[PDB]
Amino acid sequence: EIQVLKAPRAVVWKDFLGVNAQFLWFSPERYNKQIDRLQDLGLEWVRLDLHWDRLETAEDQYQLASLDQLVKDLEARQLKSVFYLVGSARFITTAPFYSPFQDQYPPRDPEVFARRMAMLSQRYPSVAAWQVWNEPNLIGFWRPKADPEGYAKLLQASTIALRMVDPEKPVVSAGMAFFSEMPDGRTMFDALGHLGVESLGTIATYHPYTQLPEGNYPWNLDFVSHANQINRALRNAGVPAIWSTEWGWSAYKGPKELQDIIGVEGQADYVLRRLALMSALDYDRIFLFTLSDLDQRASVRDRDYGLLDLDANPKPVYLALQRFLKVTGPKLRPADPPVTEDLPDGSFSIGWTREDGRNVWLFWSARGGNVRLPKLKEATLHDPLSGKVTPLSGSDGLEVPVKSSLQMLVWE
Ligand SMILES: C[C@@H]1O[C@@H](O[C@H]2[C@H](O)[C@@H](CO)NC[C@@H]2O)[C@H](O)[C@H](O[C@@H]2O[C@H](CO)[C@@H](O)[C@H](O[C@@H]3O[C@H](CO)[C@@H](O)[C@H](O)[C@@H]3O[C@H]3O[C@H](CO)[C@@H](O)[C@H](O)[C@@H]3O)[C@@H]2O)[C@H]1O
Ligand SMILES: [Cl-]
Ligand SMILES: [Cl-]
Ligand SMILES: [Cl-]
Repeated sequence: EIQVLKAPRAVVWKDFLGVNAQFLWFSPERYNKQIDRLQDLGLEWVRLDLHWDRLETAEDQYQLASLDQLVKDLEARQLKSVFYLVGSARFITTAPFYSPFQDQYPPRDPEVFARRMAMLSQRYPSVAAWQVWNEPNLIGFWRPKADPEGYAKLLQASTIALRMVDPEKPVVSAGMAFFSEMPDGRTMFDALGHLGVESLGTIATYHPYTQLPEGNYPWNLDFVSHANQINRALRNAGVPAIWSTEWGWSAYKGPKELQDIIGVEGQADYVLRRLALMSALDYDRIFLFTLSDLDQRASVRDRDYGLLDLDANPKPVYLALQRFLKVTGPKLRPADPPVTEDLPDGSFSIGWTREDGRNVWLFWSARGGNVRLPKLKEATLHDPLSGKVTPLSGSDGLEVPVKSSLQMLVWE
């Protein structure tokens, strides 16, 4: 069962591939070093989390100094930022008095939240887009149960308030967990659609984390199918844009909590394979989770999603992504794979052209094996995980080794 992808449009990495970032967890010295490493990749989009109960610690009493300095720094470094605000301040929460998760409940009055997003947008005009809440389909962000009507009211109040500040600035709806599935068996995209939320014209976004790059189980690699189905439905509903605001894997050692243990090399492999899929699907922009490893304030799994370690130095996934983007160059146009014979069962196959006009073939298969390219006499094979570069030549076609990990064939 071979999966061939051809992107719907050209991809310019600087415009398309952003990273999540937790810069408020770090000193400016440290986060500026993270930004150096991001710029070295040729990227500029960042997505940052804001927690209302950290920003407003009592009614009308705020802690803005670190955020003020961060926004100044992001503007000085010429990054493009989307910030999301999530959680309830203590004075406004619907949490019962005894809950240990006071901010994981929605606000008693959505207009109060809306006024804070307007205050942030007015304070920080350099921010490129504002996002309303996070994963409202997940209990840990919206207790005690998912509530499409409640989220729709929150998104409407926020959209109106943000547009009063700046009618041109994008309003991004919350990144939905997974493909927006809810515990009750509905999906938040379907439920919001039945409420007519598309009339608000917010950017739609979801967080399609799966165990493997191409699906959750080896016998059901349905990531492409599932993403295509959700993205077609969002386009049919008239969304202005589709982003994926989080995806990725943790290099953590364990103990296992949801994600299987794959380590730094598994992180590098899986991120590159998933990037090869998502950059050929119908997203306008995607954001890898996440730029940096985090300290003990994060959950054990959440500490190790970084491109960078705690010193802001490259992990294997950063070096692999760097090699991949150097091979592609800055802009890819959709193309077709080379003609193949005996491409292995289960292969993934994506063709592009680079700015120099040469073709790039991204391919892999769990079975490994070999493939014949009968019409080529010359090409170069790059393994972004190891850095190996292999010139291939044949009088009557090429034989190319296929790996479980992504390789890139560059050919004329
Ligand atoms: C960077 C990370 O991003 C988001 O989480 C990602 C997650 O990392 C990935 C991978 O697992 N999955 C998708 C998801 O989007 C969140 O922004 C994370 O922040 C959280 O935001 C919640 C809503 O504001 C907070 O409730 C949450 O707070 C933690 O709660 C756990 C218990 O569930 C505590 O163990 C932990 O200490 C945190 O609680 C402190 O902070 C709360 C928020 O200020 C306070 O209300 C609480 O009293 C504690 O001081 C977390 O902040 C984000 O980290
Ligand atoms: Cl942050
Ligand atoms: Cl915050
Ligand atoms: Cl060919």
